[PDB]
Amino acid sequence: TLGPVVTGTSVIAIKYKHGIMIAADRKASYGSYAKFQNVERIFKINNKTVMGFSGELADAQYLHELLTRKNINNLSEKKRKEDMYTPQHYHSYVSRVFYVRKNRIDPLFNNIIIAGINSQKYDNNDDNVLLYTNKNNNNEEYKEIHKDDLYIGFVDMHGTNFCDDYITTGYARYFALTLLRDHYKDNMTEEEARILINECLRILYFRDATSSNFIQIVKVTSKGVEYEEPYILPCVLNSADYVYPSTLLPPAGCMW
Amino acid sequence: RNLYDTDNIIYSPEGRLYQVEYASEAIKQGTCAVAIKSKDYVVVSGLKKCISKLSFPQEKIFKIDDYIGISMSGITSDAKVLTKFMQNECLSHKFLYNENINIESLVRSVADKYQKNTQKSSKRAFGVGLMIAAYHNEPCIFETRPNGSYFEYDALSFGARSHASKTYLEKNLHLFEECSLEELILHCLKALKCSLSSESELTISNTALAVVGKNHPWQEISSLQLEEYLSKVKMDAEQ
Repeated sequence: TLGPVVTGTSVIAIKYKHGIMIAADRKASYGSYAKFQNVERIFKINNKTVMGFSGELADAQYLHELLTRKNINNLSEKKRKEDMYTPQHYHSYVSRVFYVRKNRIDPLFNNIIIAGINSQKYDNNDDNVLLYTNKNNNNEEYKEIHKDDLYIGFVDMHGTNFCDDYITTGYARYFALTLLRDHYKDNMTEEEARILINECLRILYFRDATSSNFIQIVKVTSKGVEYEEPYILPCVLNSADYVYPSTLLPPAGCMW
Repeated sequence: RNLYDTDNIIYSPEGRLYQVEYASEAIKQGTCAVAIKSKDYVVVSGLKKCISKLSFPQEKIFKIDDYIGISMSGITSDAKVLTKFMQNECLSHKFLYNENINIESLVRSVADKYQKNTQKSSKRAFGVGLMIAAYHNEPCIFETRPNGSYFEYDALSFGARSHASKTYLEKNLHLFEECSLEELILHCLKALKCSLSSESELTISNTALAVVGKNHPWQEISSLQLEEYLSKVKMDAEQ
């Protein structure tokens, strides 16, 4: 891969009282051409781990296949739920992949978020793993997971990697990251987390040309990994001066 | 049978691999090692081999990782090769993933290394059997054999004249699970003594003893503590 051709825009992941909330718009752009409008950019690695990407779709798919087979081998060797790999383990694996490809100067044109639950003490979902049937889609309350038991990690093209209470890629690193550094707080409820993420996505939709308002939300919780129903974010302009007709401005000068 | 024990890729008419069986026979000639485990701890004791009066006793138990150790019986060069393999595996896992390796996967890889040497005529089986004591969420004892098999034990003993130790362990097995650390160490020393010849005695020089536990990284027992334990063993046996 000499460079990005078909690309995905930013992803946002945050911690809240019940786990991880990760959001990305379902759009992949072939330059300035929004060719694909229903693309999946968040993938499930196992019952406690998800991966989001921003950048080249081909490299993201390559990494997703690598992680899928890593999970299958883990499941083959598993004897107890403690044997399942953790988000930290997958983050280390992806960071090593990126570092080696940097050394070879054959990078993956991607920024990756690896998020999930770094613990097995909140449920028994990994006692019996189902890969091809999702029983989630019969409702018990969510479990309040400790912040220290959750994991969000970032890897970039040069192999730079770290973790935090919230991670952003792409253009989100400006708008969503400013809003999160201002307003994020620990133990947010699901609705509060969704409201914060929706504000960030709305700002991104207004100020980023490669984004859409068709949003995919994924929750990693004690119930497992849940994909929400994709929804159109309502995004209205915040000023009437935008809508004011141009013919009502003075006809002389540069009023545009 | 004379016609079928020349090479390691030939089955006897009974479907046996005599070369691998002889590699296993090498194990029975070594000194006795015993390993037992409570709900929290694994204690591994062993008899160090002293060649003569002026020789230092040889090492019997080795550290693989923070919470992993082994004892060996058989050919020391094979034991060294396998020990280096295991140490490098643990270190490389820590380097790549910043976490402890899964002991089951480590033992599986060691068993695969055993097996790969029994499939070609240009190679031979390792003449060494390994006892692997580790703590990974719980105490675990593994035994790896020359033919590529590995088993998990609650108590284990191999080496020369180790059937007395096996008898003692089979007698006292029900007590180990709820034992304290001192009781477990005493039981391991008592099994080693059961193996030991009456003429021989368990002293600080010829006894190796290590413990690995919940918050207890693999550690050799100091000479003073070992002397205390051996004194306790002798005293309570005198009763």
